[PDB]
Amino acid sequence: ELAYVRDGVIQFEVQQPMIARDGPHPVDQPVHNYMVKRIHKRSLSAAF
Amino acid sequence: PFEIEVLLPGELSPAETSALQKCEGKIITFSTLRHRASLVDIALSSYYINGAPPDTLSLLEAYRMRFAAVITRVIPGKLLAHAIGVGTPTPGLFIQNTSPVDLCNGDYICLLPPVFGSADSIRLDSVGLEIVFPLTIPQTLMREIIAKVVARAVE
Amino acid sequence: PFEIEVLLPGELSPAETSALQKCEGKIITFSTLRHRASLVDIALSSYYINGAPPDTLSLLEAYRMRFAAVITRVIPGKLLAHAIGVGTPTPGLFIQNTSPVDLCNGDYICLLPPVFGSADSIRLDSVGLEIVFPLTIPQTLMREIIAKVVARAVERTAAGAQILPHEVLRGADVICYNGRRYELETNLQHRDGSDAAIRTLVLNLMFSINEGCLLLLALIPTLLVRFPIYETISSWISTSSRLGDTLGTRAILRVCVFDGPSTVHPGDRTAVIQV
Repeated sequence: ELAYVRDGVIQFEVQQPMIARDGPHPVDQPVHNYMVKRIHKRSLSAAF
Repeated sequence: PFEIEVLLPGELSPAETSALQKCEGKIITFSTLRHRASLVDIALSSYYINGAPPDTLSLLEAYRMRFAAVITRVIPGKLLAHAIGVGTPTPGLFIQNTSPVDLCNGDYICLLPPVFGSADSIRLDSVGLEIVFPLTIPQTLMREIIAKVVARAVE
Repeated sequence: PFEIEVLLPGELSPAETSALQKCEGKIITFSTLRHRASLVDIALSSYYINGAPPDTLSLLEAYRMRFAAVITRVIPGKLLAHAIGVGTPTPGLFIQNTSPVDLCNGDYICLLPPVFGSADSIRLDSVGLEIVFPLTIPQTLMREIIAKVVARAVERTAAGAQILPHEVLRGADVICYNGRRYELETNLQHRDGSDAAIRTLVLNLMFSINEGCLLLLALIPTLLVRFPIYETISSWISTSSRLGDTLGTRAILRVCVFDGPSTVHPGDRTAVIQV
């Protein structure tokens, strides 16, 4: 039923680590990431 | 309660650590407020205007520009200190009298560089810097002194 | 939370202890802070200096050095209060309006000695002391009040000093706030406090200004197209700094009204927040 799609969606989530050093500088904090991707549509044709 | 942390350099001599521990309720200053800081800003070297130790009138302006903080209990490794300028709740705050003049109840405190005899201060040979602590007098003493230094200035 | 108790005296006459209950949301001032205190510190007897009753300068000065506190409730044999000092989290703090000018929300509270009219206060003849309460108005009006009363006093000396009075004028000085004209001091006569408490006030203020815009005229003669000359400078600076420190403006409270009437009239009580 690919005729009725109109820009469906896909997404995924990641997170990266951190390391403590404790020097004369600010402190670290854990950070996460969120992204969303879209879809593209293309046709195909042939005659007879 | 906002407190700032002062990093003590390692390899410090026990004699200097003992002398540093005696400075318990003195006032220090900071150029930029932050939780973690070093010792080079507390040193007199950070007061340098052009390339040299600062002048009195220059210190009068450095005291206004820079933030202020009060020292609290010191551990062998760290030097905790609390800020006074910005609005923050701080219970049980005690300061050490540094002026040769006595204070009494209901007295406003000001801040001025040492204009009396050579100011006592901690000296750090291994680190190579020397920190100096500001002097605190009441308000009336502040106005009388200021009027006299400017009179001598225009003279 | 820190609270102060003012020990009520014995053998109090009923009319006296009753009128003490009428003033519940009134602020008092304590020389030194303690959980227990007598009455003499609250009375004017502890307030006068050099034996003579205090003047406005001593009033303004002592208001700074001395600490303030607010009365909360009254017991037939006990009187307590709450402090506005170190860090006391006083809950449900309410105060009474002692000034003829109304207050609104978001107005800051500052103190003044009574200058407009006679000071209304309780008087205990049985014990021999009386308790005067300071006047409170918003900050945006204070500077205008002090400037007007001194201007009113200096214009009186000028009329008396000049051989001919320069009477021609605009009418009567009137302060306005929230669309209400106060119209202080209708008559010329009845010099109640003309030179009674503000006597030494106009003296120091007129001399510094005289010394002020004269020292400039006597240092650079190019503004308009034996002698120390420095000790005068140090003296003027010391005086002008001290006088400016005394006549200061510092807010002590903020009127924060929740589910209540915004505007309050003289006599009404309202809840305030510690600034």
